[PDB]
Amino acid sequence: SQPSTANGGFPSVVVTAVTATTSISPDIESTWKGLLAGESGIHALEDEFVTKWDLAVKIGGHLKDPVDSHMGRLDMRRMSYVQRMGKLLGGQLWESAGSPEVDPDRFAVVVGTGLGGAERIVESYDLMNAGGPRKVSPLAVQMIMPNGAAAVIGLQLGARAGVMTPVSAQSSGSEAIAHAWRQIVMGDADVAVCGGVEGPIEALPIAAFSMMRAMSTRNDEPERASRPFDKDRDGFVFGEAGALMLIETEEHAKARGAKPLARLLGAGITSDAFHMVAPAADGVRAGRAMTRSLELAGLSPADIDHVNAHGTATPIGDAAEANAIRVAGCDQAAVYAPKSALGHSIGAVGALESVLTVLTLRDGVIPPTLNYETPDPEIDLDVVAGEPRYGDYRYAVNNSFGFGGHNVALAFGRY
Amino acid sequence: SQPSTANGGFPSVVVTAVTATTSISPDIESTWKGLLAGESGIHALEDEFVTKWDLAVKIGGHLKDPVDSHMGRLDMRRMSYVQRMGKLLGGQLWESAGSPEVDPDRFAVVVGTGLGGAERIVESYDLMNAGGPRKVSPLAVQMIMPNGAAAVIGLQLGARAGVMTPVSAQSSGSEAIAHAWRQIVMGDADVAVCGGVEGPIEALPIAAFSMMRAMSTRNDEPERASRPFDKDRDGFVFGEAGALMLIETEEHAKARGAKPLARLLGAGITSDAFHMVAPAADGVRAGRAMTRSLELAGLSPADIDHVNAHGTATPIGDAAEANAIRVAGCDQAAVYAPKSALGHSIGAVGALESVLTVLTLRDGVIPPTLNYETPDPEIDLDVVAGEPRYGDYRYAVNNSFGFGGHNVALAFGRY
Ligand SMILES: C=C/C(C)=C/[C@@]1(C)SC(=O)C(C)=C1O
Ligand SMILES: C=C/C(C)=C/[C@@]1(C)SC(=O)C(C)=C1O
Ligand code: NA
Ligand code: NA
Repeated sequence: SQPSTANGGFPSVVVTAVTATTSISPDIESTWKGLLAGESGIHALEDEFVTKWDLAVKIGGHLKDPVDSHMGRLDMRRMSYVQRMGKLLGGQLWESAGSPEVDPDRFAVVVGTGLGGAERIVESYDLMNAGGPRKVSPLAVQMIMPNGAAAVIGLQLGARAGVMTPVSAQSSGSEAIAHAWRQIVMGDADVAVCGGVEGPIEALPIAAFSMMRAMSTRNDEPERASRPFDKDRDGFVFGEAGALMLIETEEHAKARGAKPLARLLGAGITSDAFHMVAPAADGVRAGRAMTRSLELAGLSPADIDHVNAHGTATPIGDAAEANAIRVAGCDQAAVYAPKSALGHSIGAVGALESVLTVLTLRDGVIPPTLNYETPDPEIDLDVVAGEPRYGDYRYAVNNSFGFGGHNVALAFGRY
Repeated sequence: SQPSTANGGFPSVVVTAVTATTSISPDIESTWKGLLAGESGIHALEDEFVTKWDLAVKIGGHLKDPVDSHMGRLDMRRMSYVQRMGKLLGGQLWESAGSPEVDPDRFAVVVGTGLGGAERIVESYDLMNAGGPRKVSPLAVQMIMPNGAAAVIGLQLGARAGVMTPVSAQSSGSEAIAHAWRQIVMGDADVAVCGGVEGPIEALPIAAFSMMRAMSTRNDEPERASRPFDKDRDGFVFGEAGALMLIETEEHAKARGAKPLARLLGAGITSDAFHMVAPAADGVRAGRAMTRSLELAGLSPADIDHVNAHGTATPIGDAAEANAIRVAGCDQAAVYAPKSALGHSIGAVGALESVLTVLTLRDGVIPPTLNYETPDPEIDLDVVAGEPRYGDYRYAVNNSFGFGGHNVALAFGRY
């Protein structure tokens, strides 16, 4: 008979530390309290930047605390932005975990991003066009390579049981946590730092996503712009983030006196084969990723008390996801869509929302989905709105999807 | 007991089709005959950018048959180069496999690459700089994203059991195969297209890698520049390539009448935590990735008849790998270093070399390692040289390594 977490085929895996930098706060516990108070991280983009390009999109959430304010002259010259974010969060995470001494040979790193050190691609291009190949830095390739951020974290923390970077566009941060779990349950590590990092709001990324019509243009009320599952939604809002969690076998946590925040029970990864930038409208393959996470966790759909939705606020996006949740037997769960308050951090967002899912399970509370005012009859979901929803949440699925047709679901459990 | 392939704990997985494009030939079987004939793919760079840029490196192997001679206006417009390569190889592989009707819900794609459609990053940057945000194509994000090539193949072939892109620099192509094996043995798929694709030789990649002093500058004699394990090696040579293989459960292959070319028995992924762009001299973590693939295969070091070496021809890289092979107890195996003839295709290379490992087992022969004229006194390996070696190769390990400190070993068996 097939292994599951419930039957003990797989070892039990626990979340023991979380860290995240957001548009609300650099401290995850403060982001969480803010969220519960109904605060938004979204603001007006300031301004001559927007004028310089007359961008259609004039709103987004920058990190409350900029990464580079913790970065010295050397690191600014020698790392890409995602590498600086990764190093910053990795050490904060390790601190929060009590700086444990782990066996490096059983310690893995899995961190996704959407792109990597792309700014260094354009910088190096400009440098060579102007002064030739001798103007390109010896450090360019290590800064540009998309595995750069995971590699800096593995080097910083001493991980010798594998350093991996799955790229799946907007599902990359969840997919990293899926693979870290796989790597533990398969026996290749006992402990893993996992999550996602992403670059900051910039003009060429706004222009690229804007030109697809994917983004909100409700510029007059920035906090009201990201409206997942709401009838008047008009696309996603950028909101900067990066987020990492520490996961380990329950045995490993026990031996060092770490108190678990949640259980990571299982993970499902499927694909649509439908379109490169539109999700399958039927939500069938997306719902099967949820189902697969349950099969591995040893749960039934009826066991799911909460779904932390990808919910980007695009018209077709939220609709396909509503169909996915119905397909999964999960449409009676309380649904939260965090992008309403924190916006979209692309490669980091899945990791961020995984942390949020953990805090929901830990605290028995789901924050309100902001801007949810006019129910959409094609979205027949129990969307948490108005005030937080308190409850004895025992099991939860965090969904993430990505351009390319990527579907990731993570089954978490209260500890 | 933990599962292995040998004890029936993991389902049996076979390789049923292979495809590759190479500096020697567009056809893998032709490339193979070429290698056995002692042919090199490496030539003088004739791109007028060499003098346009006065590059320190003036050698490499372009693909014998350029990808874009198979591409029409439409494909030229909507795909980045690695996407065009993937579509090309994807269709070729499927046709070679006899265009099987498989279950799309049990069919996965795992294709690695080093960077993605980075030429559309610089294109879009230039466009926006010259004409504003509206000069950025609606297609740019999906072309740029490093998961683009895997997604194109998944959409092309109809894969709905997951589409993944592991990025680990020069080991990406091997890691992709490792993860596709994991997806089948964990029960998520019964069949998978896997491998790696990479961009062509261009001025900016030469500049970046040549500023690391990583590349050979033996410009007078292109075919003699790539010298893995040789005392006179002075770095690596670019040789373009892309390569995919079809793997499926032995049961799935039997059902459709597909004759296996080899068995894929096990995969090991570890990390050095030593340096971003240099391997740990001790070869200890690299050796452990070999050992791990053996554990999972159910093999011992004595069973390993052949090692397909990453063998870049850098001074410190070959030295580190020779330590790794010894650590793994595999130093009595017959060693091939294919980059001697085919050069380095970065994100595609581990997949190409996994294909060549499969063929070694199929045909019971290892091609000669070119340029091996003065064995490095400090490296004592049985490097195959001079003429191909006909031998009873039962089992083989393919090694790949990547900037970031990534170690991937694939354990293959004769069918
Ligand atoms: C295959 C296409 C998919 C998953 C598209 C989604 C819904 S995922 C995402 O973050 C955005 C912006 C979308 O549009
Ligand atoms: C951690 C660094 C490693 C593995 C570096 C290697 C050996 S891998 C590779 O492809 C090349 C060109 C190198 O120099
Ligand atoms: Na989510
Ligand atoms: Na190899």
